Amino acid sequence: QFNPYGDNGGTILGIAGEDFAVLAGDTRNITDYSINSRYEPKVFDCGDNIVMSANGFAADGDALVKRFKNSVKWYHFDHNDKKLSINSAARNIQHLLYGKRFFPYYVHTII
Amino acid sequence: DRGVSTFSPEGRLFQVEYSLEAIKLGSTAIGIATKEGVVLGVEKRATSPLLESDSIEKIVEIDRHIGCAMSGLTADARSMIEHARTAAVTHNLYYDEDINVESLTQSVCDLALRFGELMSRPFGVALLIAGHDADDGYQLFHAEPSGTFYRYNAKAIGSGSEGAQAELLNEWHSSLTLKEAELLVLKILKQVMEEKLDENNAQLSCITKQDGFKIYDNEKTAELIKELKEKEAAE
Amino acid sequence: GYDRHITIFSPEGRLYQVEYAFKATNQTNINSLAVRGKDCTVVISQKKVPDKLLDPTTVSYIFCISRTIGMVVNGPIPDARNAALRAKAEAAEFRYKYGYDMPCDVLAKRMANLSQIYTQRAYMRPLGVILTFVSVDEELGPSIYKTDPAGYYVGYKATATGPKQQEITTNLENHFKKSKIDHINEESWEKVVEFAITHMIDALGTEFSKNDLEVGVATKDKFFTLSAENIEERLVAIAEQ
Amino acid sequence: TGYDLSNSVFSPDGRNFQVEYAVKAVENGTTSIGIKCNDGVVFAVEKLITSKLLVPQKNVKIQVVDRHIGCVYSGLIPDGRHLVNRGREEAASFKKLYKTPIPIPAFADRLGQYVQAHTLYNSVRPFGVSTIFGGVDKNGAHLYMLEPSGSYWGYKGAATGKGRQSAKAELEKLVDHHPEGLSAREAVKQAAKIIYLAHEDNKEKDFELEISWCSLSETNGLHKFVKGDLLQEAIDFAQKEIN
Amino acid sequence: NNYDGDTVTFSPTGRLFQVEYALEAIKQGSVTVGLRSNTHAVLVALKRNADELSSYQKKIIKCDEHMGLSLAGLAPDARVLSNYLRQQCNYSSLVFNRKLAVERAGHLLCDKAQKNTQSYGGRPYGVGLLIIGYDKSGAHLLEFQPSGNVTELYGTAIGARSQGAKTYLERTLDTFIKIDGNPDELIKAGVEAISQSLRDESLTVDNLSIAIVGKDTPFTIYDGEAVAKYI
Amino acid sequence: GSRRYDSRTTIFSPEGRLYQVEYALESISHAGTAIGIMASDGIVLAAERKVTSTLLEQDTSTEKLYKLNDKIAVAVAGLTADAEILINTARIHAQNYLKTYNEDIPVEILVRRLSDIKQGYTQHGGLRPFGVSFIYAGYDDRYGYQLYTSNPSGNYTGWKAISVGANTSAAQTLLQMDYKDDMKVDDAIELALKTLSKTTDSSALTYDRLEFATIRKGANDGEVYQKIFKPQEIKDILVKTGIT
Amino acid sequence: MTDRYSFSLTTFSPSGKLGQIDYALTAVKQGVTSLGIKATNGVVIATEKKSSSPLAMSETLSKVSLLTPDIGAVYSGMGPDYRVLVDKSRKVAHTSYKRIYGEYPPTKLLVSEVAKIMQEATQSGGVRPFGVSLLIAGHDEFNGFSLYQVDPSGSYFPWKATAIGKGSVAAKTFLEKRWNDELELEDAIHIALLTLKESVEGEFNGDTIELAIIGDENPDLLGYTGIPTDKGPRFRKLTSQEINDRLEAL
Amino acid sequence: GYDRALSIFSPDGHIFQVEYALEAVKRGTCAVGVKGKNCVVLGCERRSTLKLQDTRITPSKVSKIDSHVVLSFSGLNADSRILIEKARVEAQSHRLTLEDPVTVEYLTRYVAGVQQRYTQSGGVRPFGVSTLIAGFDPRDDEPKLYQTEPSGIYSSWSAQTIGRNSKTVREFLEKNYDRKEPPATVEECVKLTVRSLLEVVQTGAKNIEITVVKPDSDIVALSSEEINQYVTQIEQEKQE
Amino acid sequence: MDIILGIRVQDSVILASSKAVTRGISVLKDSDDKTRQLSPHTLMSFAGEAGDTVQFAEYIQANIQLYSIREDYELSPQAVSSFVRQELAKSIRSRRPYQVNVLIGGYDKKKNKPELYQIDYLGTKVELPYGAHGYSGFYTFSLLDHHYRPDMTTEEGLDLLKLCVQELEKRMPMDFKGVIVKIVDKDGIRQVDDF
Repeated sequence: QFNPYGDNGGTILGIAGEDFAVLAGDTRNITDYSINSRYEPKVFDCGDNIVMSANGFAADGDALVKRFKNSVKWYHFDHNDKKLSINSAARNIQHLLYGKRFFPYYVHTII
Repeated sequence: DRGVSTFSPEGRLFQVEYSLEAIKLGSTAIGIATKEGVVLGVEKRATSPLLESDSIEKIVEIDRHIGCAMSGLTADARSMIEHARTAAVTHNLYYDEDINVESLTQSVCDLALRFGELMSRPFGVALLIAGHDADDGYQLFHAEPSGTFYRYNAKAIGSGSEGAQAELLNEWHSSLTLKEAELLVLKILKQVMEEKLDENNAQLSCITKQDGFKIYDNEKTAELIKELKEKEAAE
Repeated sequence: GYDRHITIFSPEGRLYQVEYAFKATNQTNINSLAVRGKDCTVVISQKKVPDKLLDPTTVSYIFCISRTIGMVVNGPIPDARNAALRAKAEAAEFRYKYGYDMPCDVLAKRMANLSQIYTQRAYMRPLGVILTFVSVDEELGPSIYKTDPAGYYVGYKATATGPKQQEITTNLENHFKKSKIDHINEESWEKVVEFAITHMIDALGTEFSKNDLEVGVATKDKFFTLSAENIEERLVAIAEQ
Repeated sequence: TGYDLSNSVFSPDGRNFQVEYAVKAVENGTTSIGIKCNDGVVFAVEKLITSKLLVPQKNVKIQVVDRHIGCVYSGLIPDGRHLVNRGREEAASFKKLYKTPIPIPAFADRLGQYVQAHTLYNSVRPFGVSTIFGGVDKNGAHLYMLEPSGSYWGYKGAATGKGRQSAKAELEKLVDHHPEGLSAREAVKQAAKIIYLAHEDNKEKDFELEISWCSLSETNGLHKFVKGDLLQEAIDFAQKEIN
Repeated sequence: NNYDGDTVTFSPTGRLFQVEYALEAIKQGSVTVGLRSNTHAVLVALKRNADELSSYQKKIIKCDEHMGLSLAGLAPDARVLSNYLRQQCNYSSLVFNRKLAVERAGHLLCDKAQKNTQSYGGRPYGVGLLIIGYDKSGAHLLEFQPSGNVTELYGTAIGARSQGAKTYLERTLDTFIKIDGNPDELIKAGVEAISQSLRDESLTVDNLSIAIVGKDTPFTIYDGEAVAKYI
Repeated sequence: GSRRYDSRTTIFSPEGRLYQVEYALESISHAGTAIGIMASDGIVLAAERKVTSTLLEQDTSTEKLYKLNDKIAVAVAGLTADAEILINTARIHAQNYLKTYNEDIPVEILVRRLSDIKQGYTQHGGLRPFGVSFIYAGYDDRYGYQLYTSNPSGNYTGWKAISVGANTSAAQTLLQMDYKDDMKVDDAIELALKTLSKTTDSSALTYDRLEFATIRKGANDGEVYQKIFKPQEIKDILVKTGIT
Repeated sequence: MTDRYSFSLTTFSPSGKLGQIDYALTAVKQGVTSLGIKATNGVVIATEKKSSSPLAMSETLSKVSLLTPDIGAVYSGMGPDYRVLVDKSRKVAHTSYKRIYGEYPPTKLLVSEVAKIMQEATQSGGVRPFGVSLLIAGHDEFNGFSLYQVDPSGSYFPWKATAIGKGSVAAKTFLEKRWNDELELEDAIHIALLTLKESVEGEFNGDTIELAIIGDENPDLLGYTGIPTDKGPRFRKLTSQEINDRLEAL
Repeated sequence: GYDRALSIFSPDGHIFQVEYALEAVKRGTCAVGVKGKNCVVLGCERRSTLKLQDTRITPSKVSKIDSHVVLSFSGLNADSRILIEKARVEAQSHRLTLEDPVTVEYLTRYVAGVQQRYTQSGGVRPFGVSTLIAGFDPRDDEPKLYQTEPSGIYSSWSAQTIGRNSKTVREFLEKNYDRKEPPATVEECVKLTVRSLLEVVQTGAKNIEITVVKPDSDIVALSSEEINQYVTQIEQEKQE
Repeated sequence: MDIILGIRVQDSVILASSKAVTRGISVLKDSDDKTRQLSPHTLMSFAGEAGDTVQFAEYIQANIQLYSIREDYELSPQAVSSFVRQELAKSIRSRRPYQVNVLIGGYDKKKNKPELYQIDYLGTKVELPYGAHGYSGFYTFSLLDHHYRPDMTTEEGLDLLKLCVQELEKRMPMDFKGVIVKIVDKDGIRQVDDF
């Protein structure tokens, strides 16, 4: 039977300072016991000073990042170029994820 | 007959133009924007003395930071308000923030041209949308059934509008206090109204950053009416 | 008087749009004729190519609906082709559904039923065409069945259609009064084609070159159209007698 | 009367006046032509230069369908684009199911039926274009012209627009003077001559010439726009003939 | 007359009056100008108010990072058509990782406007658009008419008294086309162009709207104090 | 488009009347009269057939009087074809109610739903209204015997005695004159036939131009019987009251 | 596109008339005369075969049609409208009855279904009424023989005998003089032929007249044997030869 | 689906189909609502060109929407059944989700919203009905009277009338109703209602219906005799 | 849910229904009222799947109340029971069937008779002198087969019902936290507070 999920491995890490925040992630991408890429970045600048990573099943990770990036674009189009605050980004990403509640994005997301 | 979405030879939509005539028959609604807040006032205009005037609801809350006044076929405004409220609350659910007054106004105006052969005719009501957001501060918008909205420092709509607007052209300045605006709305309403203005046939409201949108009591507006009459007599 | 614009009854119980669609029939100014032999059914039609820039091989009002059925149209070519595509599709589906080739008379009935619908339903105009269907039916034999914008249809011993149809019709009537039979008592289709052209010539009072005519011939298990040279061969045969 | 106010209504003549009115829109448009040749077809069109501000070579009017068919039209330009967009959809579904690229006669009827369908109902408008089109298939070259009624025929040469009569006369001479056939490269030149000669009926504004072709030998059976050296050569040939 | 009830009707001389009446709404609209060089494309728009108490109706809309337009006529119809362009540009990016060619943007608008001119119940869009962009073949300017007709141009203008600016640009053609690698000069030429369409009113700070896109410049709009430089 | 040919069946006149409903009522006023009379021990239905021909088959015929269920019947004035459409809906509705609740449908509930269907054709859909007026005669254990009438508007009312179709104005006056509350079925039968005889547009009222029915509790103990009169039974009842 | 005619094309005029129904009946008036007579042991339905051309084969055009083995139809008015009504009628006798009860519908009910179809063409969106009046003759076990007339409105009336179309007024009067309740089928056929001759102008023979009967079961026309309960169709079309035999003793 | 925009704007800015729907209301039988200090009374005219009626089974002019709210109307009777049905269904739906019966204001707001929807939907005509909606909110003793009309506007009234000659009875109520002192009892309120109808009606026989709503689902319809006593008493005081 | 009982006597229908609502290893409530009043003289108890029970009960209650307000009339207990059966009979072939078992106790005012209907989730309706749903029946039916008489008073019915609760409290595995007892008669529906 076709299994629509896979595990691309890797790990990510986010820490917040008083006037800064870091979002780190290794660049290794795998399937089973093989390496697909030694350098495949999964931490992205999404505009409005928001960095995002969706780690787990890369196809879902990429799809989510792609949708959120597109969300930021339209937020500007619909609300007079207003900056998307991190708290609003968070709330938007919740809806992106929960919208696929019964067929989930198989990822841990950190912004 | 003829199509509902037909252009005139002068390049205008017949039904939109005709709905603008319906609005001119409506009761007067005036809005003035200050740096201390936006004031919204309306003429209630009870058709008969037996009608309980406080049940006339022509000033309405959209959200805590956004209020609205109406003029024309007021029954048409109910679904506009219902949409506005949902748009406002929905945006808060999706983004954990207040929706911009201009974004709200653009959302309501998106319903407007959704008629043809979608609803069967344009709305027969104009809206004054008044609110506050952190980006552009206090704002007043005139929303028309054409789908067009203009930002205004002050604006009158309805039967007494062209006279009241000419008055608002002389009276408005960029340093009006909220109290000054309140009195000005009362003064100009009294001028264009048919029956003699009092606390029962006119209503005041305002939106301030601090306390949000508030419709005034009949007791509060009565005192502002009294303060106004005393000030005009005082020179 | 909107009763004249759509297919509803006028006070006198008439359908003007159907009537006017009949007048559209003659818009091409072309006459057609069908006759039956013993083994075959021959249909002929005038071919008028006025413009010198036209490719004459693409100007045709005779259509091969199926391997066994042919159809000539009297009326504008857009409506004519509209009918021909539907007929082809209908005949193809019939075969797939019912396991045997659609008879000429059944296809006629079906197309006539469609035409009837346009005379009753308002959003659909009638097609300004008269369709003549020809075959050699495996049960009924040589067959001519004809449809009009009213949705009427009937089988024929022979038939004609077009502006000068009445002249051709009586000409044929007078022959069958004389011969006392329902068909052309001839063995080869070649001579039945010759009969068809001969009796068209007499009735119309005109002479034809090989490019003034169009000929469809239905035999058992196939309907085919003739080339210019096939017709020329036929014209020579008539002249040498 | 009032028979002319609604599409699909027969007049007492048996005519559809709304189609005939669409034909008026076509007669108003610029001149376009098609010349059939030895192993292919050539298309050319008059592009009125309304203003100096028009970017030359950059408002392309001839269109390709699939990879082997070319289309040009006169009248309401948007209406022609609609017809080509359908033409592309028809051709794609033919190639999808049957593998082989759509034959020109097959493609001609696809457009014909579609245009004919817009004469059947009062809720649509007829097409305000006559479209000249053609290409090369397994049976050689074909040229067609399709009119608002849905009527189309195969053509040796074809012309439509404001200068259709001028162009037609010029086409007829070629047919008479070349019974054996015209070469693809020759036809390109002739097209340029005819468009220039048909421009006399639209001579207020000067124009831009646009030519394309499909030829079994010259373009390998595929539709290609005539550009650069071949175009300037064809323009010069035309210029020489008007003087 | 009898043939202007709807878009689906042809007049006896082959005209579509509803489309012509839509065209008329553009003529009443406030003048907007479009011009380009080989490195940049520039929109300039005169904005219109209801009175001295009202804002000035925004004429320019961004479509993508490399594309945008200006409007003259029914503003809600421009909002529909811009939104369509935004999606089309967006689709191209998401599906093909490709920036929508300004030419394709024209073809898409043409076909969207066309469909509203051949069916019953609909109406033509009542707005004219000037689309500018910078893509893989350089800078571009398009003129959209709701008849469906889209036209690529070095420069143009639509709206009331657009003929002044259009004549000026026709004279200035050889000069402004070679304003390469200089944004402020290309804008100056556009601001002088729109000045040929003014009557009794002159260009003020809350009156003038300018947009620019080009080789090393995303589609950006200038209002308020940012256009004071050009008065 | 098709707007051109739209009659706009569901609109108001400047006076606030529904054109098509008014015109449908005008159509019904030319249909053969039908009378309903409610007595204390039953209901009479009487209706006049539209100008008969001698070669009409009179016994195997039904035009005016139809059976909805064992306890309810209707008299029809208007287009018969329209009436059957409605009668079949009514018949199915009655069965639905019985299938749902295991009790025969109360007359008013059936009359309301049939009247509601009519109402719909006057407010939405752009279709012509049904050109039919019904007289409902029926029994249920809540109100006992009941007469109702509905018309193309979808408005229905309850009656002690009522007429529909032709000459209602004269017929009603006559019924108003000789009706009283303690009346019995056999008295009502007479009144019905007498009224038709005086309001008829024919020369003389005969058995072949009438349909007749009674709804009595004249079965055996606490149960209701529907009697659709046979030709000969109308011939006899016409003699018994001395009309012929 | 799509049928935008979702509104009624038949509507009430101020006087009360339904214009299109009236006009449809006018079409039926223009139509060629057809008639039906009910005997004690059968029914006859007849009509003139108006040939459109002498080159036409009028046998290929059937005005009298079998609907079920015990029901037959004839009409006056528009042929094409009748033809599709027969198709629809034949199908509805199966879908709404045979496929449910395993037997053919009784005449009154099939008639009822056809009348429904014709009623709906009087009220539904974007259609004119049918331009035909039908005469449906048939038999069934519990009602015996019966004859019905269905009009464009959808109204149907049972008849002992009647005519419709061109010379119906005269034909009906003729049928009133000759009809009694003791007519045998052969006496009804004889009167049918007499009545038709008045309205027919040209040739009067078995090739210009179409005539069918509802009578006894015809086991020879069943096409199979072995089931005692199946005894054959009561509908039969008289042959061109069978008509001429009766035209000699006329 | 039938799509035609039947309710549209005319050049002067009127929606004629809505305005003509008001004429249908003006043709209907007079209906009046008067609210007292502790009650609302709904009075309704019944035309007497209809003798031989059966008043047991004939649809009553005042309908119960729930056990605590009532609805009377003026205009097309058939139309009013559709409004009443929807109102009654919403009444039960409200009790289901909110676990509380509708307020009179809410029920009225719903009924008016339905009416408004029929003024800008395609393929429908407006309701030829204006309604008087009266009752008491759950656990509340303050009387409530509302009025709706075809356009969709609704409002609260101390006393109001609709239907034919409603302008005459409104006149009467306008001088005979004191806002400072509403009819202090049931008897007073019924009388003022009966008086106002007698200005327009004819005979106070089987022409007047009176329904009395009191707090906590206390609704009762008066019989002929009960009403006749008010008629008799009013006429004797009049001869003065 | 779990225990619902019903006893029809001479003049009344008595319904007893367990008060516990247990989820997992916790008794979440011990005062739950597993009954709805459909009309003044009709009461329905219910037991089955969580959520499904109350949802179905209130849905039926709304429909009967809607009917009441439309016709100004109370449906008979037989009529209501047939409506409820049909709704369940529909439900059993739905994408997700209501898993609810009901008892309907009513007093027909036209007949002056008490009536008790047992309907299961499949839509299996039976009129009974005494009824039970679930495992309760396994102890109460035999008990009532012995002690029940058709002419018992409401008081005798209540004592007979005490005997049933007692047996269930002795032999049933689960603590159902006692019962709420309600009586349906000519004067309507009333609750016994001390049981």
